[PDB]
Amino acid sequence: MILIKLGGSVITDKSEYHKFNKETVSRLADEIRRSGQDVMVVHGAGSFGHVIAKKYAIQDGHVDDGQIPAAARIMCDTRELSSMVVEELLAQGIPAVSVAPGSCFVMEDGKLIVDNEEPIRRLADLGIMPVMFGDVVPDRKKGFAAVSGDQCMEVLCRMFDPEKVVFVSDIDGLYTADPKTDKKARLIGEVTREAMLRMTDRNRRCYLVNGNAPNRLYSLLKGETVTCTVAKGG
Amino acid sequence: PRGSHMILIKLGGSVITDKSEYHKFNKETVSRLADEIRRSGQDVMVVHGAGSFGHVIAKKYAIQDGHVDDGQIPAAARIMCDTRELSSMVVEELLAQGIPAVSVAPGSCFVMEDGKLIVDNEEPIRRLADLGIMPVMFGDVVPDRKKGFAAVSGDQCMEVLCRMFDPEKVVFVSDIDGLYTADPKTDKKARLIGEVTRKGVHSKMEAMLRMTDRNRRCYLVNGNAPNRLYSLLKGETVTCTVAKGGM
Ligand SMILES: Nc1ncnc2c1ncn2[C@@H]1O[C@H](COP(=O)(O)OP(=O)(O)O)[C@@H](O)[C@H]1O
Ligand SMILES: Nc1ncnc2c1ncn2[C@@H]1O[C@H](COP(=O)(O)OP(=O)(O)O)[C@@H](O)[C@H]1O
Ligand SMILES: CCCC/C(C)=C/COP(=O)(O)OP(=O)(O)O
Ligand SMILES: CCCC/C(C)=C/COP(=O)(O)O
Repeated sequence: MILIKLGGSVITDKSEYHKFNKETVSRLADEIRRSGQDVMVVHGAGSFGHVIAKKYAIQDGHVDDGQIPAAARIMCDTRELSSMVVEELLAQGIPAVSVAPGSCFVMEDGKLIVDNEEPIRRLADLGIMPVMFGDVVPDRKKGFAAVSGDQCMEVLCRMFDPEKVVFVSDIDGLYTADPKTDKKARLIGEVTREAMLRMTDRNRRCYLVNGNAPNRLYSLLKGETVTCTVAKGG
Repeated sequence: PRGSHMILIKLGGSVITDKSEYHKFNKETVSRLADEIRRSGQDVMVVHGAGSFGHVIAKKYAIQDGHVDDGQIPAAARIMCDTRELSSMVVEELLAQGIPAVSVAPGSCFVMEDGKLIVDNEEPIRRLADLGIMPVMFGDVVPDRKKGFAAVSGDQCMEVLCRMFDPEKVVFVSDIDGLYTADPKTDKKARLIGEVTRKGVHSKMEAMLRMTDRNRRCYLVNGNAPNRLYSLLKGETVTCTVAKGGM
């Protein structure tokens, strides 16, 4: 099994609120289907969550009552975005269903707690891929807290033990600095010296590939070599 | 428990969707129903059905029969996507009326067993309601502990939330003035049952009293009639079917 995260940087326009990149997700879902590999797809929120959370300081928790309608607005936006991603997967013959973390799990000390793993495992047993995503989750100490797609990878990595982990973003890989502001940073090949090291072991290798490059995710899922950042270690 | 003055409402699929055409959302009804809910000012928790967003495909692929062949797996995932997309449109109407709510799909967090919806983890639903974000459940394809997948109903989703929060009132919004002795669209001779107390109209009368006691009552009001849902929530008496007494 290969755990993939369709990051918000490719599936959405992180600078334009509520903007869905339909042609990108449609191509990425087609590349996943053409690879023929058993996968579990996660995706981020992008502008379907980050734009409103920053305006209302959702990352700070339940500060005042003015954040309650904004938190529900983000929750509705993330669930709406997941429907569009699932629609692209269903059109490519990939049964999947949206699993909102804010509707089934809780958060505490910055971690997503999965007290009941049965329905998620039963969904994967039916061939209907459970699709978690970045969302606002009820917090046990801060009222509510935001979970990212990265932690959803960490939770699903320890639960299903995938053979490979893939992070899909709008960058060819990890650089020494921001490649959009610093145009001198080099592409870092290996990683042994982010959180890609917490989901790798003896054989599991984490990858960071550019979803904006066509057929790059397809070749990476097929075992061929592509431009990316590979992580290894314990 | 906590919701001492809560009113439990079902926006049935016959009034929020057009069950004659697949994947059709009644925009003006849900917008009017949500506005009627807001104008009442009562603390409420909304559940809705699937209607044409689930019944059309479930009948064609026999989802009620369970996982018999692999051909129903893409059909089940399509129903789950349709019910989630419909729940977004309902929540989108509640957010416009100033009522913070979030979709809580049962098929993505719960399991079923021989027709019974199992809710082992009550923390997320209880935490959302306490925060002010109304958890919204609905009919959906739910993984079954024996039959692969099963179909949960909006009526069944209310039975879980009624025993979870112990609400003060229960309202069932449908496309009918109330419970009749027969089908009102077929039997032009059937009469309306005003009060349901002591005795498939037998199973329908028995289902309403299961969510009633000495104080809490169950109502079956018409959602296609404007201002009818708003009048009941404030305490006015309208054309409906009330269940009182409990069991
Ligand atoms: N050292 C770095 N290497 C690569 N990208 C970086 C680096 N530092 C900052 N970035 C920025 O982070 C962005 C990718 O992260 P992000 O878009 O948040 O991931 P996600 O796909 O989860 O949205 C890139 O657009 C890039 O501009
Ligand atoms: N005894 C009865 N009394 C009232 N309506 C009935 C009866 N038997 C069948 N019906 C039919 O059931 C329909 C509503 O049921 P349904 O749409 O399943 O409820 P909901 O959509 O709220 O789940 C009505 O259109 C009505 O014609
Ligand atoms: C305080 C954040 C609130 C917004 C939110 C739910 C974000 C999801 O996290 P995430 O998956 O990393 O988004 P993205 O990096 O893929 O765009
Ligand atoms: C899961 C299969 C689809 C049928 C369904 C959702 C029935 C329950 O909806 P409803 O009767 O409107 O409450």
